[PDB]
Amino acid sequence: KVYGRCELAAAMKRMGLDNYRGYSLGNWVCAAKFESNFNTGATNRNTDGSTDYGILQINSRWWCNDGRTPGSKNLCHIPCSALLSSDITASVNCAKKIVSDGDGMNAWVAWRKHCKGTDVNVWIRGCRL
Amino acid sequence: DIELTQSPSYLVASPGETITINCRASKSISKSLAWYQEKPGKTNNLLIYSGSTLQSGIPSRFSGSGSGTDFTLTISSLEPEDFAMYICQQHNEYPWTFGGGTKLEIKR
Amino acid sequence: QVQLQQSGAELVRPGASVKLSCKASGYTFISYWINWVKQRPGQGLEWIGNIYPSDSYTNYNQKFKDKATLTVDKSSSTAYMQLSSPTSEDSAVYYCTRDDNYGAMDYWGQGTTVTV
Repeated sequence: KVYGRCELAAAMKRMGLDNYRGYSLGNWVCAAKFESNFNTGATNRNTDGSTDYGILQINSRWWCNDGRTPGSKNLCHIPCSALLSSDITASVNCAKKIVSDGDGMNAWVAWRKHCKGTDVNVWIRGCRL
Repeated sequence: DIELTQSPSYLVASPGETITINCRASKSISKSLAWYQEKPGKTNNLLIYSGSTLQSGIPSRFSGSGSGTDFTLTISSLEPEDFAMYICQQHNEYPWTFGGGTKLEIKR
Repeated sequence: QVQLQQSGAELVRPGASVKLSCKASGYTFISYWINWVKQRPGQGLEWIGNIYPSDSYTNYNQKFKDKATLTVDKSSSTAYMQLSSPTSEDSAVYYCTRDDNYGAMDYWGQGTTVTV
């Protein structure tokens, strides 16, 4: 399922992520855009033999057990397959386990490279949220 | 680049009274301002971050308000040691920019 | 106790290069952005840039990108800043500060006087 940004933003915002751990809404929306380009079905395989799942490319070495990564801690405690639903709920409750661990939104590569230091409010304008 | 005007550059005050510094951005920095205290013989202290949030460990008398262009630092009950340089800094977009500094002198 | 401590004062002949250092401790270095700041008397503070240490991904103020190099040695947790040919103006104090994860700087180094 592909998200229109406002459709994404309102669901992140209804799920309480606007300014959750100091990160305003713009941040969450910009990182989903560069991390999966608003596609909850996105996948990516890194050099560690580990995959990123869905909308907020959550990695399987740590966050979920995918079955295929031998170093898992599966910290949001979910099947990485849940992270690919059409519905962001799990991606968000897990994305919330992530930003609360001492690293902050820098644990999203695309965020630190594409969103850190640009005006992220440009992502929710026009939306009525 | 956001230009922050800080105001005034000099404030003198007497301990027990309240002071207020303003910070003006050249464009709206969406509540992304941070404030610093610089006392001589000391590393730079982050007081407040993102318009209103308190850095951990700082006395409550420190307060910020503002949203796009004007933001303020309110300091009530002046202690003889919180007499220092205060610097605002935008962190909404690159480059990170700073104000000019209010030198805050204890009065006599 | 998070602590950034920089190198000592420098006197440098015009145009000779100088490399400043900032040894980080008290946290896991590669996880925070390091910046470098400068101040001359009368000017306010100016940002040089930052770097993210697990990948040396560097962001430069357009004004400094021609004049300074930000580098890190992951192993020894030292952040570096060099100036390739300092002219008279570059005589200032240079500050390494750690990024709080928001864009504000929560710890600071002592500072380095570079006297060209």
